[PDB]
Amino acid sequence: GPHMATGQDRVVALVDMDCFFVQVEQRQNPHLRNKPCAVVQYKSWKGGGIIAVSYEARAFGVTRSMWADDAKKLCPDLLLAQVRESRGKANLTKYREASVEVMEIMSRFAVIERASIDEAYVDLTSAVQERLQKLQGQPISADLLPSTYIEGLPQGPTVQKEGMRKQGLFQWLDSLQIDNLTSPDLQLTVGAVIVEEMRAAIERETGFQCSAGISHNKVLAKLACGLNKPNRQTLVSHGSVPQLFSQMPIRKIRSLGGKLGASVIEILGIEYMGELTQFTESQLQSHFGEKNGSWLYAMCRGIEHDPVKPRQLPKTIGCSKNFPGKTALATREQVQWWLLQLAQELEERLTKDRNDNDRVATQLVVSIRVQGDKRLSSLRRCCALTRYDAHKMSHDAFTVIKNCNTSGIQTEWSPPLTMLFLCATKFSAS
DNA sequence: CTGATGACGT
DNA sequence: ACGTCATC
Ligand SMILES: Nc1nc2c(ncn2[C@H]2C[C@H](O)[C@@H](COP(=O)(O)NP(=O)(O)OP(=O)(O)O)O2)c(=O)[nH]1
Ligand SMILES: [Mg+2]
Ligand SMILES: [Mg+2]
Repeated sequence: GPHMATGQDRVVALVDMDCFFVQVEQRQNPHLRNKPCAVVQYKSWKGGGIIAVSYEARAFGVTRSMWADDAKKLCPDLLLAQVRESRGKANLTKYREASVEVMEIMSRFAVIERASIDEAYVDLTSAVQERLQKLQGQPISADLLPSTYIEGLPQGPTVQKEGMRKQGLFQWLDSLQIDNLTSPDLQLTVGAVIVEEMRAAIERETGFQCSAGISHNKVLAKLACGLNKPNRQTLVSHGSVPQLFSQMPIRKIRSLGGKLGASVIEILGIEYMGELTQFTESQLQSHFGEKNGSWLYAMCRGIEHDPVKPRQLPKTIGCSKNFPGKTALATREQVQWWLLQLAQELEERLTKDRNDNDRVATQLVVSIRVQGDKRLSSLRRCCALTRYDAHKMSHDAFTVIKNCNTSGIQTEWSPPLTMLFLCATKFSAS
């Protein structure tokens, strides 16, 4: 009771851009605004692979990982923007630069951890303490929270979603003001106020909309964010967790969407995150290991300690291209030409990285997939990255993987390559 | 027919 | 160092 930690020590947000690559293209081309729209890579094969979908288009059933030709069957009026292609491959530069615009705005409010091209965690604990003292015991107006949902409310003794959002918010606030909630609840609420301000700054200064989750840790904040997309933010309190997790499929929690989550379901014979509370920490550790068992024991109670890392920039700079089926690379000259294309993009991005960020990569990682191998990576090899030179980098990459070629002929490559990947890593101050 | 990231185990 | 998982 009195000594049991509840994981309510921090206020953490996760801000994620709505259909990000789509918004980037809609900003640039107003003809695409407020329309069923998707972003695709390439065009010749099946119209290209969709990687981002506007909410108007999702209503037609259009999704990520769908071929545009198939999407067009669901949504005949679907508008498409294609990712820039340079040196024969997809080039994501425009989106990476748009990301930087957003991350820089977020960094004005608090320490952020860049978690992907379009989202970042924010530790608002300090900022919340600051705002609380400034407030002097003022109540918090619903007006300060115009886009916030409180997960789990309204409850207890209007048929439109905004009415529901407001009713839940009023119940939450009415309980704060009357002292029926906790200090952590107040801290989350102020966190949500700050997140409203951050999301407003982002939209004013970039044109992009985002959603956000506000809770006590990264996992709950990430889960909260997805609850009311697009263009809304969600507060998940410690108190909301039991009901939230009681029907929450295990795969929905970050990190349990793959093999581990499937083993939890199969071994334990359960379906929902809440059902995990019925196992001792030792039981969970027995099945899933010491680290995972401890994590699961705490997580199913809404508790998680992973810190928001102070990291605004990516740790790695990489590029890759797949060569599936017939297109797989079967000659040495082919392998070298494509390694050069990758190396040149890499050099451009690295040179720019060095000027912007005062650091240099010191390691080059080379990864390939061989034809007939199910694995994402067949082989990974590294060498020193001592110079930002595309020809040297491509030559070095070839040197590290050339032993893989089992073909007898000098000029031929077997088994054929279905993937090439170059990644610059191990950055040092410059 | 995708192109990335970051984390962890050994 | 190298392989694998997770996310999308
Ligand atoms: N190259 C590549 N880019 C991708 C892929 N998947 C996603 N992206 C890119 C395109 C995405 O726009 C972006 C951000 O990823 P999310 O946040 O996961 N999806 P979004 O922001 O689109 O919608 P939502 O409102 O649902 O958050 O990353 C992929 O498989 N390949
Ligand atoms: Mg997003
Ligand atoms: Mg995202």
